Amino acid sequence: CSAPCPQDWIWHGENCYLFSSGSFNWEKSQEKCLSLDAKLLKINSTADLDFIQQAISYSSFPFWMGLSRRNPSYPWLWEDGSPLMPHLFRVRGAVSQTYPSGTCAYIQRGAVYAENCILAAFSICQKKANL
Amino acid sequence: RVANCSAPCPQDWIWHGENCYLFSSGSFNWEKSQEKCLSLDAKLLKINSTADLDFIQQAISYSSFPFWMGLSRRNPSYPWLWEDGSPLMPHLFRVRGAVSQTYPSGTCAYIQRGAVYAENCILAAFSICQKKANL
Repeated sequence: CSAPCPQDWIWHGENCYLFSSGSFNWEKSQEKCLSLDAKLLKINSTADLDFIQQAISYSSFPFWMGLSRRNPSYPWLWEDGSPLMPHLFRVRGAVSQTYPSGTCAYIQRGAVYAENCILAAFSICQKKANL
Repeated sequence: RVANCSAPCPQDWIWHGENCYLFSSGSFNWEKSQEKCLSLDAKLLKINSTADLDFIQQAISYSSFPFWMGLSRRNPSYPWLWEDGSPLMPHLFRVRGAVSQTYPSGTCAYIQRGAVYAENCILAAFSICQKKANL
């Protein structure tokens, strides 16, 4: 019998969540979550969103999530290739620009924003809880 | 019903070492913060070991907010005491700031950016609850 999640992670529902130790571009953030046998945050419901905002309520830092698109002609997709479900959140910020390395989304102050993927931000990683 | 595999800590809490921690999601005065922890059969944060301090320092490094702990001083002529009635030891930190007789309900301690400060207990801050992990 093992714990649902490792020490320092937050156990919520079927998953475990962790804030990254550092601030890096999106690709490096993706790599760092993978190294923890995890992936960047994927929001499947408004319950997920509300839990995340509860958890980052005390931070003003922007946190990358696993949502990105190459440019505005591409829909937003999660790392696993699934789409952003409707009625979860409206992505604001830099949504009309095209960046050499794509556009990625981060959550900050309870909202989701588009930004150049080459910029640095902390991130939230998640993995399945051992239940 | 005896559990088949009891988790060290409940959902939404963070497990570190011997304890479980619950970070608030809003700012409230000390009494309300204390009540919240008590309602969960827990208590406000008590930093009693270097492990506790290191964990809290890292967890709050993502924040500029103040977090109430379970340490208070009734007034200047009384000592700092944890909720469990034990005294504040001098090993981990000193409480910086003012302890005023003009405060209506005593002086309370919060941790912010790693340092611990005194403040009027009726002001609002985030807080951290703590209880023993089921190991």
